[PDB]
Amino acid sequence: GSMKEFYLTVEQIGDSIFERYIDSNGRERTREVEYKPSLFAHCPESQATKYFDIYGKPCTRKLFANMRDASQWIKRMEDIGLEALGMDDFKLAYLSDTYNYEIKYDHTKIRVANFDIEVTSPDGFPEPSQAKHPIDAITHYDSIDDRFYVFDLLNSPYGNVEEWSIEIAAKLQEQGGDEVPSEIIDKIIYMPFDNEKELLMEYLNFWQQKTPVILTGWNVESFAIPYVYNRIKNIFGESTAKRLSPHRKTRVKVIENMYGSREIITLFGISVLDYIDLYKKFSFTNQPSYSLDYISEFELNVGKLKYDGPISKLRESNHQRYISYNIIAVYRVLQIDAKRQFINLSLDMGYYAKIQIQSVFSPIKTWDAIIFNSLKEQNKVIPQGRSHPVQPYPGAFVKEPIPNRYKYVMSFDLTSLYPSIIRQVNISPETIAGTFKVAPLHDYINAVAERPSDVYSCSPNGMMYYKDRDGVVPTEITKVFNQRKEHKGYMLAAQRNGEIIKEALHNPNLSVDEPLDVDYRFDFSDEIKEKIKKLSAKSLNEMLFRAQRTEVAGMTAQINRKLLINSLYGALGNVWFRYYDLRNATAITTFGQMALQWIERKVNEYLNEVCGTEGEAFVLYGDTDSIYVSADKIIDKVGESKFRDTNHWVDFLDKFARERMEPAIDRGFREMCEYMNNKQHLMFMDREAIAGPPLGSKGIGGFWTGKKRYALNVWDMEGTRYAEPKLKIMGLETQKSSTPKAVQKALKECIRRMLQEGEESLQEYFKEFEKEFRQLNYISIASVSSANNIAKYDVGGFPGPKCPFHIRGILTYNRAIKGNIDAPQVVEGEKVYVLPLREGNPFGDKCIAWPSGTEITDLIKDDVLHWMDYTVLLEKTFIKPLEGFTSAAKLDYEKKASL
Amino acid sequence: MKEFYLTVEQIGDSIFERYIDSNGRERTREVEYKPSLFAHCPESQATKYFDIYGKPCTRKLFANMRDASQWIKRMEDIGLEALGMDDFKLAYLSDTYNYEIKYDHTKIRVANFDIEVTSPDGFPEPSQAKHPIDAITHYDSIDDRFYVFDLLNSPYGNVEEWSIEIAAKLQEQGGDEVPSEIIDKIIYMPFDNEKELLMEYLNFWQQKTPVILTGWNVESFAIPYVYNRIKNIFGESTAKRLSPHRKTRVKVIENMYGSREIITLFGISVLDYIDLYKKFSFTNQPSYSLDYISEFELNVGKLKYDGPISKLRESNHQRYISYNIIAVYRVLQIDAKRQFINLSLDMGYYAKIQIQSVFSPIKTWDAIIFNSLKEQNKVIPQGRSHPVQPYPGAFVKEPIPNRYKYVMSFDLTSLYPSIIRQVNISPETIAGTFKVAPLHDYINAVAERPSDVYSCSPNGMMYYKDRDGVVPTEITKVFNQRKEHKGYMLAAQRNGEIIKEALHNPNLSVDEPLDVDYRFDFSDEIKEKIKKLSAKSLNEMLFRAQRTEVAGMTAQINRKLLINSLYGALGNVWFRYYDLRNATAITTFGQMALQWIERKVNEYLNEVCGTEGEAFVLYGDTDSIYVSADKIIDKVGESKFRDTNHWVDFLDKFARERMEPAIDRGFREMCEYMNNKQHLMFMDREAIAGPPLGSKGIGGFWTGKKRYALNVWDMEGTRYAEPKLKIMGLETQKSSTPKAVQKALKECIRRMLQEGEESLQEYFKEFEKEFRQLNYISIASVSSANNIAKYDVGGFPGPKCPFHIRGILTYNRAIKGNIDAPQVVEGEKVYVLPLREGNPFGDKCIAWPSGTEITDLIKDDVLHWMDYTVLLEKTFIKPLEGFTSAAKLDYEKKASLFDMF
DNA sequence: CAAGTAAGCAGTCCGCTC
DNA sequence: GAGCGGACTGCTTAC
DNA sequence: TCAAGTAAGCAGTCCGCTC
DNA sequence: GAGCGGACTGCTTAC
Ligand SMILES: O=c1ccn([C@H]2C[C@H](O)[C@@H](COP(=O)(O)NP(=O)(O)OP(=O)(O)O)O2)c(=O)[nH]1
Ligand SMILES: Nc1nc2c(ncn2[C@@H]2O[C@H](COP(=O)(O)O)[C@@H](O)[C@H]2O)c(=O)[nH]1
Ligand SMILES: Nc1nc2c(ncn2[C@@H]2O[C@H](COP(=O)(O)O)[C@@H](O)[C@H]2O)c(=O)[nH]1
Ligand SMILES: [Ca+2]
Ligand SMILES: [Ca+2]
Ligand SMILES: [Mg+2]
Repeated sequence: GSMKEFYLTVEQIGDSIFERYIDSNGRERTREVEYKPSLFAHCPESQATKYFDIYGKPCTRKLFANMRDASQWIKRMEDIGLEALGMDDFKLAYLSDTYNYEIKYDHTKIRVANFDIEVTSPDGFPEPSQAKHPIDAITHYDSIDDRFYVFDLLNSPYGNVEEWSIEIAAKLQEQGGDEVPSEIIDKIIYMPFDNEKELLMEYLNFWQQKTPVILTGWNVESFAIPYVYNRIKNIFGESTAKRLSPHRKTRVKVIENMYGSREIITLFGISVLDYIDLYKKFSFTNQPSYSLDYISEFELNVGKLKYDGPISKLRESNHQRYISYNIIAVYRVLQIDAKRQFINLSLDMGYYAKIQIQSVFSPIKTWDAIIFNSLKEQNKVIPQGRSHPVQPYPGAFVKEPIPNRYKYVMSFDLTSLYPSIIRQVNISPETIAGTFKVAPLHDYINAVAERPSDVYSCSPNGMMYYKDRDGVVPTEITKVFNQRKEHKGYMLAAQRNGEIIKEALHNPNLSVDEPLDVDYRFDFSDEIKEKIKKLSAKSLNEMLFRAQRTEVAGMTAQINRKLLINSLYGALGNVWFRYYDLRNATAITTFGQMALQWIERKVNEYLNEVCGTEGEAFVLYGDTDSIYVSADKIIDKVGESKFRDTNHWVDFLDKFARERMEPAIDRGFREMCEYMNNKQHLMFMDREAIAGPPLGSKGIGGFWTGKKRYALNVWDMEGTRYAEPKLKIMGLETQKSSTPKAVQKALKECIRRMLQEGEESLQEYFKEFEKEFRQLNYISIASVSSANNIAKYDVGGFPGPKCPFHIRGILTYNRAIKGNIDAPQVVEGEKVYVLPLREGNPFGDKCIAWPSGTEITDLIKDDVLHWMDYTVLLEKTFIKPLEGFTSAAKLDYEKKASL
Repeated sequence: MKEFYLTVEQIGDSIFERYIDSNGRERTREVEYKPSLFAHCPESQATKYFDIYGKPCTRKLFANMRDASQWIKRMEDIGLEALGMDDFKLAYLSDTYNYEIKYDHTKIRVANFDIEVTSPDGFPEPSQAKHPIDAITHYDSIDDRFYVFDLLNSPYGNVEEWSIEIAAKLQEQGGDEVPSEIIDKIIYMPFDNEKELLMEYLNFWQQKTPVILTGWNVESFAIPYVYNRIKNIFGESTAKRLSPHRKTRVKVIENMYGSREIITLFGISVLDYIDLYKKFSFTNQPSYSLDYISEFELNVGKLKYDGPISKLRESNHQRYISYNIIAVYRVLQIDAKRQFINLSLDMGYYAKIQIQSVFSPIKTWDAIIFNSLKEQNKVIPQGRSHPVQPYPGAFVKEPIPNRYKYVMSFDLTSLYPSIIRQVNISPETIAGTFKVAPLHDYINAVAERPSDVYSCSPNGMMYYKDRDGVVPTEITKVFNQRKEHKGYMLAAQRNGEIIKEALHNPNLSVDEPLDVDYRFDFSDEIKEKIKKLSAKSLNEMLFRAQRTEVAGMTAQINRKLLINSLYGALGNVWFRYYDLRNATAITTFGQMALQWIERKVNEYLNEVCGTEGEAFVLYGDTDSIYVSADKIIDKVGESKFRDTNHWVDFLDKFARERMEPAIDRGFREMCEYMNNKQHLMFMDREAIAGPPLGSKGIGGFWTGKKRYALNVWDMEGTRYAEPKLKIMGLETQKSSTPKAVQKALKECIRRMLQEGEESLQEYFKEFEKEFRQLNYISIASVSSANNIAKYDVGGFPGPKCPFHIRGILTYNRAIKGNIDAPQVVEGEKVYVLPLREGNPFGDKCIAWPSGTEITDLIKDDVLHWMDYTVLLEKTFIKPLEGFTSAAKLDYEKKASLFDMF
């Protein structure tokens, strides 16, 4: 045929590679291949051939008859103390050999399955490890069929019920409907069942015919998959359960972390990407709850499906709603992926690197595969992975700021610093050239230490690198970095475009039209800008949605390519990385420290010079690769009173940054490259934030409380001129998932008023929030914490020594729900709401905690509401942080007592 | 006399010390000890103080100890080394006791107590102490009395008083059989209520406050249970009266699998005898129950009783209390034998540490070295951080599995301490590095000479010869002190046979014991004056003779443990003097030395026997070579010998006169090659092994590394009346192997080595026939039980569940809902039995706590559904197949008609 | 489960000042 | 006795 | 298993492979 | 289904 072939899944099972793939005729195929791998040994110079290790030292290829021999050869070589070289993960070698080209994949041919089960349980949480309760609903969406297959148990030990009606389902809540979105109604294939055996046999047969390649859902890896597997195992036997693998192989793998161990089913020939796990790695959020209800609301702004009574009883109560719920749960994940596009990101990284798609969770595995593939094309031979001891190594510099208001601020930030350092210095395992005598870092920062080398590219940690060779790490990181730049470009264009539409919405023309057909990844032409100011509110609001969805797509693509390249840096400091080397890891961080503090000096020198001052500190702060510059003296040299409005002084500072500061900064960094004799100048420092108060207001513009704790009123970020000023808040309690939701909102308004409006406005809102606090929903004002090691501090159900406050809260909960089976149980390693309790409370302790994202069981709710300590809660979560902000910013959130 | 500390603690800025004063009276003092640490100087300010690298240091006296510790952090942040003893109570001890401490154990209050706690609802967790203490027995070393506290009334029993006369009687005369030697040492005290009992004991504790506190599980059970039980009634401050500094604290003991809690009683030294036993016994026991260790050590039986322990006090309060008393006595009997308390006192006072710190070689050795360096106005380096990582260890030759008829073994003397001294290894004696040939090239002496200037190890490390290392120096002094104190012990032995040959017909007179030193051979003056003494005054002179002997032994055992301890510390990141390159210099030097002298011995024997490239060295491990003597015996004829002693004499003569000089020459060449500071690779002949002359015995066999058996006639010049089996590694040696299978396999080996294949085949039949009639405990396997919970999946085995843990889960299901049923303890050991298919327990094995009978609830069913066939095959036949395969014989003449069925 | 370090605040324990 | 600060754990950010 | 070290054996589980 | 051996965990030696 005329289609390029690409793998779907791959496994090693003994001496066979089992591959699912799409063939030249674009059909799904499977094949068992007795892969003949090759490894490599350091040979003498005379025996030379086309194969050299990364240091250029020659190797002979050793072809093996099968894979189990190769692995044995490695163990034997490890006894002799001789290095066994090459790709020891044979299915990477196979993927590499079979697909010796850039893979173009067609996602319309990749079966992506999306499923959720319901298990009615009278006696608490149905543990998937023993699946002792009937499965009474499955919904399974298939991306090739674009259908929702619904499987519905009518008869179970916990009730006989009637068929679900798609007719009822479609309707609105009011006329007994379930509000199943109408755009999936014609995509639902319903199948009822008299017994569970029939339901399960039907789903397995169905699974044989529509075998997922990508399997996803919410908590599918930890609940649904193990629960279905063991439910089928317990009824029919193990052999029948293993039909969930198209190669009939499963492992009951033990996943370990620092607080215990859990069980997961590996289905060989399937790629499980649990969406909860994609969300945690790729979303760059930290959420107080990871329930689908909660993530659905945050991402889609779509509310919970309400239901009366406990989940354990919904089926008897309203099976019609039970089944609709199951169906929408599946849809929710598809909605979330449409927005975030984590499946597309996964496929993209998994095919770029030639790895199993689930290996996108592991940057070590992704990069091992990329660097392997890269070295193999040059007939070069990767090192044996070695054992190394974990030990600390130093990281970034963070300047101690003077706690203060800062009125006018411009920030600058190095482009992809650590990847840029890797490229600039030529930092690679095989580019190490030697070392030099290390002066103190201060001496390099101030340029009074002797030039390290006239021959080699240097870091100030004393490492020297060849300028005449290209390192594999520089080469391969450059490629991913360029992708990241391309996608960031699209993101910022989408961002700029959004503000134009936002601006056009202020004066919406009352007309009837349609959205304009544009690509949001590129700055609107003057022409399109003209046609936008003649649109209706309806048409503009649809275009704003399309822009923001384009920005989110850019954000996912760019920030996760940045994670991958930053994770190659990190991989250098991870003992399990093939190319682990603390000299190279600390070459990067130590260079970074010099670069930041070097450019701090250079910017101070330059601004003293423009402002006719001496030894003034203009750089008030920086962290890792950022500087924050006080612009007060720049504004004052013009005279604040000559500016027409805010956008006038913003324009001026924008021009000053670009035309005066950027050239000075590049001069500074070119001199630093020369001092270190680096391969390429790549220390590029873009203007980010222009921040200050609205002109003529008593806003303070910004404050720092200390390291990693500040707020700026931002008018322009990285060339995006905002319709309305945006708060950039880093580190403060507004940004922390542990801070109660209502208090996040309260503190942010406190900050907005401080920066924008000033002390009197702040003092006005403080009084306001104090008044409405005790009438706020109890969940909205509860603290959140992760609960680790509940058992370490559980001493016959009471706090042991050094018991953390949130753990105390959980022990208090556990005591109060003892011998109530249907009470919701706190899960080790998950998150809890926390409330303090007034002295004299019935729970016998000073706080209580319950599972985050839930109402507290009705058994105890009323007593909790009655004994909530509102005074301590307000003091701890609101007033204490606010006192931190206001002491920093040198104003008051209240006037003290006056008779 | 001279003043010695009892206990010491840092509480903030106050050292609290209990001590004996010059009058011999127990005292306390709080002290605001002003510590001193040290910093690096430029030459200008140099004074008497130098760090171990020589470089000069300023003393920095602090007002309190907390600013010294803060200064440390200040200095750390700065990246400046802060020299000297960070453990301030050691510096104090050093300052306060600047002389060899002479201690008097009759002035040290050693208490050991045991409590009983009647409980219906299973094990009474000490962390909650939710049941009445209904018995305590508390022996005091100074009073020589057992104080019995006996609760007469409780929620579980209103019972009568305990009769010391019914106690004394024999178990036939309705008695408890309480030893007669203690009956007149018991101070009984019944109580009508527990608060009364508890208050008195707390007040009795207040007079007679333990310095050394011991017992069996006192640390993990008895102490916390007494503490918390008193807290929970009388409140915290009252419970803190168990510290004589009213300062107590709850400690978090963390291991690889979870954590427990103990009560640190500040101002008491707790040496739980279970923990002393584990550390100092160098056994591995299938159980560490008092009852099991008592049986093993003393041969004293099992304190017996009917029904559960929860219903003993009610059923037979009279036996209950006797049990409680005899429990405490058992531990005294055990310490009478092993003397671990006295050894502990000796080492602590030697090192000038808390006595409880003898548990730690790192602490003990840090203190010893600090005190010596202080004396030379030198300054210990700061504790530094090092990444936990492996380093290479001993060499072990791969043996050819075979019978080996005639074997002679040679062992290097204290190898690792000797390499440290030989190569002068210390952090401050590191001088540089060299190009490293493969180890084989150093073994074969074809590698080029590392250095002409520095003492070398072949891991590439080079050391100054022109100075003595801190570590070498210190080890040499403890070596020298061992010799010192064994001399003293033997001189006091020889002096004690004099006095006991002057007691023959003692001059009936009125004299007084001579004021003599017993650590030296009596001058002929004293020998004369000793005969003209009375019986009284001789017998006192012999009591002092023998206490000089016991003290000499205690001290030299002490020194030996320290010598063998030190290498361990050197390999541990938390050791001040830890260096990785130093660790692997020690061990790689050891590898060379063994394989060097293997080459040398092979070369010499080939020359002596007129052969070439014959392998004489069949095996070696770390510090040992085993030499095949067959060809040596064949020079003279096997037939030419009169008896076994003749050829043993012959090999003893040949080793000492021929092989040892050849070995000394070998090791001398090696010393020059590595340019070492002194030659200390000394290799004594150890075993001579073979069959009885004219027998069909095979003499010995190897199955592999760390698995062999020798019939030994002579060890280090001691000629045995009867041959002794030296068995290493084999299942006879392993605590996991059933007691009865240990004995059977040993008799199998004995017959193989001494008698031959047919004798083996005769015994095999006999043990097979008797196996099914043996007691179930005697044929049960033993295993430690770690991570039970990990593999427990709703009461059933999880993935990769180990066999013994499957056994524990079977037991748990079987005793579920029986609260009075004995529970398996996480980290403790279990008996394991396989079960025949279709058994009611629902699995293929069961496990229960070791050193116990399995609970009567299930005992009958286990006995019925025991799989004897699987048991015999796994524990006995499979290992025997290993031995006989290696030795190239068979435990059966042929396969049975049944096996060919 | 899945690359890295720097560093903030909440809370416990405990000894010190007040 | 109350309040504080240092040494610590636990959690959660910023980069 | 609070409290020195590494080398290396066997029992048993999982699993592929061969009979 | 049983047996073997390799890759692993668990345990217990030797020194
Ligand atoms: O998760 C992270 C974030 C940052 N870092 C390090 C390396 C990286 O270069 C730097 C991040 O600084 P920024 O957050 O400003 N991002 P970066 O400079 O990489 O890229 P850019 O500024 O172009 O977005 O800190 C990590 O190692 N891991
Ligand atoms: N060049 C190279 N080939 C490797 C390495 N590890 C495994 N191989 C395998 O060795 C073979 C190389 O043969 P070639 O591609 O030159 O015909 C392929 O099967 C490839 O997967 C490695 O590190 N370098
Ligand atoms: N010599 C020495 N004394 C130390 C060291 N660490 C702490 N010290 C203490 O410093 C003081 C020195 O007093 P000196 O021995 O000079 O009379 C003593 O109290 C001693 O305990 C050390 O490393 N060397
Ligand atoms: Ca940056
Ligand atoms: Ca047959
Ligand atoms: Mg027989």
